[PDB]
Amino acid sequence: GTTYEAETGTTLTDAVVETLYPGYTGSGYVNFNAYTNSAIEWNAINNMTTGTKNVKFRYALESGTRNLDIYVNGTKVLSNEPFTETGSWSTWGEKTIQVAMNSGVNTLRIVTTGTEGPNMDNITVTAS
Ligand SMILES: [Ca+2]
Ligand SMILES: [Ca+2]
Repeated sequence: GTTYEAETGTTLTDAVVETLYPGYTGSGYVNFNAYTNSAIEWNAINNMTTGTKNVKFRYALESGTRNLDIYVNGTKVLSNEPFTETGSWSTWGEKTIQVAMNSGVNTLRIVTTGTEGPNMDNITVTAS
């Protein structure tokens, strides 16, 4: 698998890099600021093969469920995917989705749709 930090190699839309809550990997995590249309886009996810991939998000969410649209290569492939609470802003949980990606370089973008977002540490991409 390959781990891609949320805070580096990404384009942020109404979302900022923060370090307030400890336990993140790399240099920080991404805090989504807007309830709708905050986004993190990974511009350079690089895969060995075309097929189903496990994308495992490491994130924190004190309480409640926050839903995100998920796009792969500009196309929306998940609609309001639920991210459930970890219990505390310094409890970093994991959520794994299964999505199709191509071999070579891909984009992945996650977007708030009404419930804002979890604080997003990183993703790890492995072949399913
Ligand atoms: Ca936020
Ligand atoms: Ca991070």
